[PDB]
Amino acid sequence: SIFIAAFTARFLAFLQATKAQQYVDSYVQESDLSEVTLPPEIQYFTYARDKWLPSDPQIISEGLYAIAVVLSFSRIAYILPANESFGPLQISL
Amino acid sequence: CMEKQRHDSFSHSRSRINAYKGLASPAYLSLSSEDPVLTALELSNELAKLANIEKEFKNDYRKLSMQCKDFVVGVLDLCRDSEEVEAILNGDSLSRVKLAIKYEVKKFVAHPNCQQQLLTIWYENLSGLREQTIAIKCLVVLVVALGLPFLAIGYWIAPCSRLGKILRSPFMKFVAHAASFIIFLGLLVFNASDRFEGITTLPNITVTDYPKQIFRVKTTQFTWTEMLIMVWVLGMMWSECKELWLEGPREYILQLWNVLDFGMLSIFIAAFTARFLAFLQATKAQQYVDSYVQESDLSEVTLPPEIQYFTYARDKWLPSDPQIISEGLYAIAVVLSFSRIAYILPANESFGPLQISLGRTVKDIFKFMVLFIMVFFAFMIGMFILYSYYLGAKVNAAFTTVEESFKTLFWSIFGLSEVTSVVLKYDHKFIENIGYVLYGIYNVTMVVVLLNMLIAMINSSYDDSDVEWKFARSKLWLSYFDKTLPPPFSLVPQPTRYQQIMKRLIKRYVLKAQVDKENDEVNEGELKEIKQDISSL
Amino acid sequence: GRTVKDIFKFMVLFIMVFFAFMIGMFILYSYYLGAKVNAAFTTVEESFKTLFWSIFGLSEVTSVVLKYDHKFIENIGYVLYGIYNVTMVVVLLNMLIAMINSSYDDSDVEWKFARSKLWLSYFDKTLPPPFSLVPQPTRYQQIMKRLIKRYVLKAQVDKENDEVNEGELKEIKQDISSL
Amino acid sequence: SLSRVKLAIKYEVKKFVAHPNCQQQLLTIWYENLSGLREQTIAIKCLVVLVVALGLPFLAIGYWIAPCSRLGKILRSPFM
Ligand SMILES: CC(C)CCC[C@@H](C)[C@H]1CC[C@H]2[C@@H]3CC=C4C[C@@H](OC(=O)CCC(=O)O)CC[C@]4(C)[C@H]3CC[C@]12C
Ligand SMILES: CC(C)CCC[C@@H](C)[C@H]1CC[C@H]2[C@@H]3CC=C4C[C@@H](OC(=O)CCC(=O)O)CC[C@]4(C)[C@H]3CC[C@]12C
Ligand SMILES: CC(C)CCC[C@@H](C)[C@H]1CC[C@H]2[C@@H]3CC=C4C[C@@H](OC(=O)CCC(=O)O)CC[C@]4(C)[C@H]3CC[C@]12C
Ligand SMILES: CC(C)CCC[C@@H](C)[C@H]1CC[C@H]2[C@@H]3CC=C4C[C@@H](OC(=O)CCC(=O)O)CC[C@]4(C)[C@H]3CC[C@]12C
Ligand SMILES: [Zn+2]
Repeated sequence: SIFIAAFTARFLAFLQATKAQQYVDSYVQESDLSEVTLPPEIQYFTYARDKWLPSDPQIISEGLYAIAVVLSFSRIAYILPANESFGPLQISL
Repeated sequence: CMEKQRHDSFSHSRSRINAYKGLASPAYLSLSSEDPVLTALELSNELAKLANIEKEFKNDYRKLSMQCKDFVVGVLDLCRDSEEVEAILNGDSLSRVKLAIKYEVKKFVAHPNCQQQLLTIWYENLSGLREQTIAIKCLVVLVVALGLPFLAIGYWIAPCSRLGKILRSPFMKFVAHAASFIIFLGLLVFNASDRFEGITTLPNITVTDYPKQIFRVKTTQFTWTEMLIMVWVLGMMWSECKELWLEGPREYILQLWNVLDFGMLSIFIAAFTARFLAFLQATKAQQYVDSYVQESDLSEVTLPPEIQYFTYARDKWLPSDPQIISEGLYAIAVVLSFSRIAYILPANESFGPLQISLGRTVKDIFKFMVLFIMVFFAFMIGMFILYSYYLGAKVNAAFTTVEESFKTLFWSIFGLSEVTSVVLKYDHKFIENIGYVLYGIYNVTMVVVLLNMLIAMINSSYDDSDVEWKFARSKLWLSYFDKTLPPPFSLVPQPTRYQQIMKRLIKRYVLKAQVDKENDEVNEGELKEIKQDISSL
Repeated sequence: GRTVKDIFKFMVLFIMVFFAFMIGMFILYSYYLGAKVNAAFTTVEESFKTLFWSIFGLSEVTSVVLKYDHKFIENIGYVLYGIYNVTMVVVLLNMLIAMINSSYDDSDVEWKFARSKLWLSYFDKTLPPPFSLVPQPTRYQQIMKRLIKRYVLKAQVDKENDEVNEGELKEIKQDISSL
Repeated sequence: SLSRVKLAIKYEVKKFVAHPNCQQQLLTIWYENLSGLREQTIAIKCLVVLVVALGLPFLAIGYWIAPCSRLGKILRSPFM
């Protein structure tokens, strides 16, 4: 559920970003987007990591993703019983 | 065997166990064939190998091998004469003692009947040196170490001399090797002399004896003691190769301690191979300056860019210079060099059993070390992933790279790392607070694994302690029985009389075993006899 | 006191491992006296200081970094120092385990023997050190014989009380053989 | 089907499951369709894990034809 929560936030960020991408090509016509003064909502997605909101879906995604990777290696507990040397070692743990 | 294996394999294993239980019976062992102690030792070894192979009835085969070991030690124990002891320790050179060491029969080697035969061989040609205090023997080691070269040249005339017999004794061989090793460690310490109180000049300054020379030739030349260390290292490397050829490459890598020792000398060779390479290039530039450019002082000369490189100081040296490769490998070797005391500490009485407990815990740590690695690698990857996108945003570059994540997590085990590695300069609390949660989870986990490691080792601990040290020291003794000079000085080029003793001892074992069986059955046997008397009358 | 005696044996071992890295670490960094940020392993006296306080964790981990771009020297310093730290934990853990095993009314009698030595020093030291500057067999042989008879009797009694069944069964068998 | 072994696991009768009479019946089921792989060293089994990991996709597509194939029986063993 943490892993799903990591990618659900990631997928949500994809929908909004391509929405702003669909806006720029549709209405504002220029060779370079930098010289354009975009609408404040559309111009938000042109910002870097510095200007991102604290509760951005991508930030929610990255933290949940890292937690999942920490828990992912906890699945070795399903395999260590078979090993003879590491078998009883796990039981005491 | 295949037909028996096809159906009812459980009964097949049960039959094999029963047959070996019959073979490993003390009664059958004693009455089965001549020389039952050798038969018992071989059968015990076979049972131990089968216990390794089966991995299902391991306790049964360990019990049977224990029965064989008990029979061997019991047959040895009943000896009351030295001739019986000699016959048991070697059949028709300690033949049986060496074969018992190979088969891990520790109670046989450590038995008081067996030890007293080894000490007489060990302390040969010198009787009064066994009664000396440890300080006097320490004084002897100091005396031998100081006067080692003087007696070495006298070894050529030693075979005619009386003092050669004293030198050739196993204890004087051990003293020679212990004194020789002290000398080698002294050489490394003495090779670091004049830097005990620091270097005298800063690395930014180039100092040369005469202006025409190149600076690198001054630094890369071999001093007299450093040539003496290479000869010491070459002698040890020659000895290792000879043992490798005789024993074979497969058996050589089997011992983990042997792998540790061989790599140590290969490190030392790797240290001086890089050092020698730097000497060749430096003198090449030295040969260039005197040959072509003619001046009184080399400083005023604008040299070719290749030749002018070797005139630089430590500052301008390349990162992968052969001398830098040499220095790091050399330091590693010195750390491993003091690990050779493990060959000498078994002899010491006070430090003997101390070492045995040290080795036992190290074996357990490797198992936890693998577990420590798995938990370590979990957060190492986990923490590295989270912070890899805040390389410039983080105040401290701790988890920015996978190499950096390994460093900060390892030193956290010893508490040498900071807790401010999980804070950001951006206003992203979700990323930062999750970093606290994971790092706090990691720290509690390593304590749990360390605490579990401490508890498991204590349980693994439990005259069993005493006999295991005497078995380790006995292996040390037997290496010197049949290695004359130290490695530095090694470069110069009707039944029988036996079958009567065995029969007498085996009769004694059968009698005592029957006596101890019937002495435990005095009441049961007597009550049956009187009942038959009542039935008769 | 009992643990202190054991520590001395490990203290010698602690010294041998300590002196191994003390010489090993000192050799590596003695040529970067000015290049190192912290003069930790520049001298053999300095190498003894930084390694000793590491046992109590009072020393830094930045003692193995250089201001020169020589990673081979620096990374080897990390490897040795990390190897040293794991080793001292192993020796300390082994020290803790060995002491626990060495522990085992034996505990009670050993204290009373130590206190009894303290008592007997005062039986036959009058004033404190500050104030000390001013200047037929026998009646015995009857008791011993009576006690030794008691010991032989009880030892025979305890031996025969443990052998009541064995002795009785032998006597009845002789009766059967007689008749 | 080990009717009583499963019922003993549920009821925590550890000495019944771990008895040498009981274990040897389980290992024969575990190491089925491959006899020589029980006698291999742990490194060889580690090599087998490395071999299987690298060639896992190639044998996966062969599982459709495996029921007719002999190598499908090896794949379907509990150890594999
Ligand atoms: C049995 C299975 C299907 C349970 C799976 C549960 C998830 C489908 C739910 C539970 C918690 C939910 C998450 C709670 C927190 C967030 C943060 C949220 O971030 C924001 O939208 C705020 C920023 C913004 O968009 O303005 C994005 C949705 C997400 C991932 C939610 C997505 C849907 C989640 C993962
Ligand atoms: C690069 C490494 C140092 C980082 C950590 C990786 C480990 C967490 C992974 C990688 C390979 C894995 C190993 C691959 C091989 C096996 C075989 C398997 O054990 C057995 O062979 C069972 C015994 C049997 O077959 O009868 C599972 C444990 C183990 C050691 C695995 C344990 C987890 C390991 C060590
Ligand atoms: C059984 C015995 C004989 C094994 C001994 C192995 C050595 C002879 C080999 C193994 C690794 C080799 C070393 C690998 C690394 C280096 C670094 C290398 O440094 C460089 O030459 C790069 C810098 C430069 O010269 O431009 C010098 C050779 C050296 C010491 C090699 C020398 C030869 C070594 C020590
Ligand atoms: C300057 C010191 C404090 C730094 C560390 C040096 C030690 C690692 C070396 C130097 C002298 C060595 C000792 C010299 C004398 C001996 C005799 C020898 O032990 C025996 O006497 C064996 C018993 C016997 O002879 O029957 C080997 C251990 C020991 C203590 C050596 C152990 C290793 C020692 C202490
Ligand atoms: Zn056969």
